[PDB]
Amino acid sequence: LSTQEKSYLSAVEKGDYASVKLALEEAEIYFKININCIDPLGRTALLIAIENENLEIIELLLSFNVYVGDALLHAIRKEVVGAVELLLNHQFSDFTPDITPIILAAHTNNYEIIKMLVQKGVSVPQPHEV
Amino acid sequence: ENFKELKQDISSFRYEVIGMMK
Amino acid sequence: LWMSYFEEGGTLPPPFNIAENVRLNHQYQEVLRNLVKRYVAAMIRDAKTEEGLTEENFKELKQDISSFRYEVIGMMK
Repeated sequence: LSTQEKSYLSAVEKGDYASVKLALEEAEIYFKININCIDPLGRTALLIAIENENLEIIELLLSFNVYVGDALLHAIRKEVVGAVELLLNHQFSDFTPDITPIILAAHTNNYEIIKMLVQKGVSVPQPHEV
Repeated sequence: ENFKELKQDISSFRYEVIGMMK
Repeated sequence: LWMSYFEEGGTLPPPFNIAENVRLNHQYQEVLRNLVKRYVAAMIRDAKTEEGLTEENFKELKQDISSFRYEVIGMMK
């Protein structure tokens, strides 16, 4: 924050690339801000890039090892294929503790994610009949 | 969402062109 | 109707009729904070980004394109 993270968030959301990168490896050495602040509405810069589906920023952020959190879940909800395409290979949240990637993936019929996660291999739990 | 994505893509193309102009 | 019965008030058919809360406030406030956070994040934000388009969006898109045109033309020469 401190009118230091505000520029970072604005650059990320507006679509800039060079400025965002420069901010990354500047704050990486001056230890001035945290890369993973959530100012406005609990929105990590990663989430901001996710919801604008801007692939370049997301793939750049994966380089700097910024904390991921349950961003995979947000991408799944948003139905963006490239985001989960990248994320797949390598406190209190707003998602119920029950939900796993496959459950939410099935909650929205979108062939691609179901096929991908089946390729990786999962196993949805089964209930006990009554 | 479509509004956001269109406007953001245009803005990114603007920034790239301006950066590579000079 | 149900809540009419939950107390030890009647408990008989008519024939046979004759600190303590600072800690509670402490935890209750945390619960309230969690609920209001979840609500603000999950409805007044998340459901706003689900509304149909209007003529404002047309204006803004076309104007932004025009501005980018003017800037590029100005910096070409």
